[PDB]
Amino acid sequence: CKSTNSILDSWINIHSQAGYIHKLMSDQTYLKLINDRLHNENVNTNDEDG
Amino acid sequence: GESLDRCIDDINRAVDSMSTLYFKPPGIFHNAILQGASNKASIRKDITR
Amino acid sequence: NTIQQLLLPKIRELSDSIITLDSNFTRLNFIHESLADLNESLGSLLYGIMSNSWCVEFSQAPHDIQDDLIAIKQLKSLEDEKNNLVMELSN
Repeated sequence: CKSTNSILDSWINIHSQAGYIHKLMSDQTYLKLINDRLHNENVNTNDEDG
Repeated sequence: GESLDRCIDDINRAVDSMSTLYFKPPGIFHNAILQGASNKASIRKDITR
Repeated sequence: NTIQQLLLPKIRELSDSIITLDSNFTRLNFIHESLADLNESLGSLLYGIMSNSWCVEFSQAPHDIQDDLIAIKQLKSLEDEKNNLVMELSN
């Protein structure tokens, strides 16, 4: 029973992280920001502060 | 009386059946997961294994 | 005679309780086997998932996800503020 519980808490952790990052991927603004961040790093990787 | 003998026989049968029970040991994957999540050094040891 | 009779009921209820306990333990053994099978299936799935995780790279995994989400909701709120402010101005 204890081992089953441990497996289930591992599943719980996985699904919690899945939900958080799904919330992240839900917002279009953050994805746009990381997209032009990728393009900026393509043109200039130095300006991380930008 | 014979009721005492019957009760004793039933109890003996119940005990004999109770002894013969076998509970399944953990399988192959439970070991991997549990020993890879058991202790901080155990996670590293299981990853190496 | 009557005194062994005085005893015999007690051994009788003891026998009944022992038989019930035996049956309960057999049912518990069935439940135990079911739990073992479920553990094995779920553990196999988790092991496959973790083996693939130790084998693949995702290039955009965040690191301060809590900070990211609080920043996202803060920006969302500031956007509702901007929208109210602009539609009042236009009105």
